[PDB]
Amino acid sequence: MAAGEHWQSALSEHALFSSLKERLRDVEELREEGERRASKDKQLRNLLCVLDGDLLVWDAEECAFHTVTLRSLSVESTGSSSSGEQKLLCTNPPLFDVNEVLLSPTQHHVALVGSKGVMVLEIPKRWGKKSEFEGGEKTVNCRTIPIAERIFTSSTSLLLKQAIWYPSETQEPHLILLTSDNILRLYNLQDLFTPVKVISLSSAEEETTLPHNGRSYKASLGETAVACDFGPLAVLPKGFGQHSKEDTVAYPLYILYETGETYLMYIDLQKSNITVGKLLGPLPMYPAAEDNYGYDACALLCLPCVPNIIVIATESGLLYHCVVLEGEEDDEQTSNKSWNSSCDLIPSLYVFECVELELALKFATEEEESLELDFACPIKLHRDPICPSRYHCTHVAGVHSVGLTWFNKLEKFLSSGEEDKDSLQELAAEQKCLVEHILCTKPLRCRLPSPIQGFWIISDLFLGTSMICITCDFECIVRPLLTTIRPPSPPLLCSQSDKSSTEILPHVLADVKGPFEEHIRGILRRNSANPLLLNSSSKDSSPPPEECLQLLSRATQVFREEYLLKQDLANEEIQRRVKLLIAQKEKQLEDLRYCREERKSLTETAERLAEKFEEAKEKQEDLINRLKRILRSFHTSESERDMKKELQATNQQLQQLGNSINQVNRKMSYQEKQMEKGKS
Amino acid sequence: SRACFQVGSEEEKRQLRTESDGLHSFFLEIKETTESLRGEFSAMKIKNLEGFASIEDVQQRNKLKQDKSETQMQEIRRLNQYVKNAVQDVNDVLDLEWDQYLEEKQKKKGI
Amino acid sequence: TLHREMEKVKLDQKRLDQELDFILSQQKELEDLLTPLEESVKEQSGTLQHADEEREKTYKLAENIDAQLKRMAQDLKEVIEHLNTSAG
Repeated sequence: MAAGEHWQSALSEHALFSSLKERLRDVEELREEGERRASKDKQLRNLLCVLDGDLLVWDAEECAFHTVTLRSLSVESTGSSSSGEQKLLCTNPPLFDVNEVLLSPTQHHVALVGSKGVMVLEIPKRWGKKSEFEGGEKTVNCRTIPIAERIFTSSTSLLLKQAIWYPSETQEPHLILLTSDNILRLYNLQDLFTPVKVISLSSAEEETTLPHNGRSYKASLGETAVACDFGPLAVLPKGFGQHSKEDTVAYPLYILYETGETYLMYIDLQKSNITVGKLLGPLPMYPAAEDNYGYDACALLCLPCVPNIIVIATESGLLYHCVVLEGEEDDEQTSNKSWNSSCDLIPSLYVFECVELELALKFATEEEESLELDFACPIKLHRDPICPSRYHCTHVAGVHSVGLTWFNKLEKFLSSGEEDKDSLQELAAEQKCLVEHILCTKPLRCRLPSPIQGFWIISDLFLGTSMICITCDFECIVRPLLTTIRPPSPPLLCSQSDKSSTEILPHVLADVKGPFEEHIRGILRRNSANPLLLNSSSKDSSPPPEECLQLLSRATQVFREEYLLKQDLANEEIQRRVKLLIAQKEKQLEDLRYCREERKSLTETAERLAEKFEEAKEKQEDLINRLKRILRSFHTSESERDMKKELQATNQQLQQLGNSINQVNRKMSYQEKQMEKGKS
Repeated sequence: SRACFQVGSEEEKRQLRTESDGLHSFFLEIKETTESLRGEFSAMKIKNLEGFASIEDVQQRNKLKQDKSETQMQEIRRLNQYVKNAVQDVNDVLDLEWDQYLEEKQKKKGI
Repeated sequence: TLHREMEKVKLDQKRLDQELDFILSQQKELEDLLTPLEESVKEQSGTLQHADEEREKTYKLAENIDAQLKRMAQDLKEVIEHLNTSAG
């Protein structure tokens, strides 16, 4: 347990981040006052990744990755604060601002993604004693490959909205580009100029028989695809392919529009079937909402759950948790008129839960009317690699974690046959997700946020589980994460899992629904926490008084209710349990003394009874011996002598027969034991 | 940290278990010895009553003399013959079961 | 549970002690009744004894043989019942 915390502290204080902070200041000092103001709208970015326990941080000024070996920071090496930094230089640097870094599923390529282009860096080979890049060279030249460069250079109005890797670990890495013209373009790293597949997201129901130059009227009407993500490899629904007896598998690609409209597409790169790559939807959402779930949708994440759970995020901070439901075959009694004889079973989205993020810290002001400046900002969603029902949200003002506490109950309910009404009632019992505001970079209204520039979750057996965040001021923040949405309670010292005590718990305690521990966990359940507050290092004024007092009051109230009061209650319960265990121990020690005294008394009474029995037996033997003497003195036919010989002969025969019977019985019990050993 | 729930020394729990197990063994020994002695007292009581009945029959015969064994021997001979035959009949069944087991064991080794 | 079993054993021990005290009292009463009878037979003989003593020895031997034969017949019946239950 203690060896796990050293590398996080050493990383947060690493010389790399001090060097990046110095360069940022030198560049900000060279910028004119007008450019300094535009540069303060620091956008949300993701400029870091982790590869095999090395942290790669993109430097936009050097057009390079800085590499930090995280496993070397765990070793208390008394010698030089620079042992393990390497620089990966682009042979051809990006001609666009990099906003995102994407590691390939094969872990051999890194996509450098910007709104005006994509470039793929080939990861250099690892060799030598430390498994360092190119054998431990301080500066490594990495081959870089521009993707679709001519399209972004020729179409100045075109924007890349998102790039994603095709989720195959076994195939060549394919990059999917979502662009502002509502077109998905699939590129292979072998053909960089020609997309392998081009898919228009415009509904092709305007069959007007003219081949050329259909601008997406939808993209011109304001309906833009904003995000897409892959679900796990699934079997295609029956109907997606006339007459193959083979279960075809494809990746479901979910595609989000700014309007909240979600579409589905099945993608397989090995099979060019007409059904594989058809756009399905919009997927009907349930229940119906009056606002249709908003018009400010900014991100989509598929969780690797069965059934698939889609997370839709809005700029306002709303998170919709959508369960993907399979389409039903209409049971044959509502045949009123669709003349499209292709029943594509369109799946539905069931909005199970909606959650508002606290994007900025809410202060109680006594003025309920001072303009909620709806602090809207784009959210980026990050899958948790350790907990499939957990994900993380990064935005300009902070980081949140969201854990779906109903997930295991939904899984239990869907695994229960159609007759388990109790599992549905257990799922329908109101259970909110767990939201934790982990990091706040805008703790005060007078402060500008410090936007997240990089976010990652380490899942490594040696480093443990930890979140890494890098801010726009190069502040590295490392936080250990739990492997579960809820920590398992430390086992009570009294939870001996003795699977051998069918001790009849007295029926009077069976009416307490659940172990007393679940009730105490229910009391100690938190709904909010105080985030880590980043003090953005804008030297030039102390913050301001009413709003500051309201913020302090809120923070103090959360500490009183969620920490102090719950700790005091837990301490009282522990002390009550300790007092009961002491009193029970004292009673058991007294019973053990009583049982020892009773055993001693019983032993002494048994000894005295045995003595009296032997005395009574000796007196009886003496009386018998006296009777035998009297009988002999009183005693002092030929037929009786012969009968006595015959009776003595029969008694000897009976003793021989008794010995023969005992010998037969011993042989039978030996044969029975041999037959039992011959049937194992 | 101030909530120290020291529920005894794991030592006191081990000692209480060892003492409880020792007391349980001692109660089993007392029970066995008491059951054995009760058997002996019962046998001695029967022997004393048979002794008194034997003295009374001798006294009654002596009183009558001043004023059966062949039938019992035939019954003892009959009972002894019955026990011998019953032991032989059980031995003959065990010999037949033994021969069948030997045949089945030979059949299982001959594949 | 062990305490409850120990209390049963103590009650059974107390009953056994009472039965032993009773048997010892009956043995003494029988000895007190036999002593004058043994004296009277000795006085009469001082005014067939060997034949009566041999007859008493022969009958006690016959009774012991009958008791042994009955036990052997019961043991043989139990062995047959055990063999018939094991061949079920």
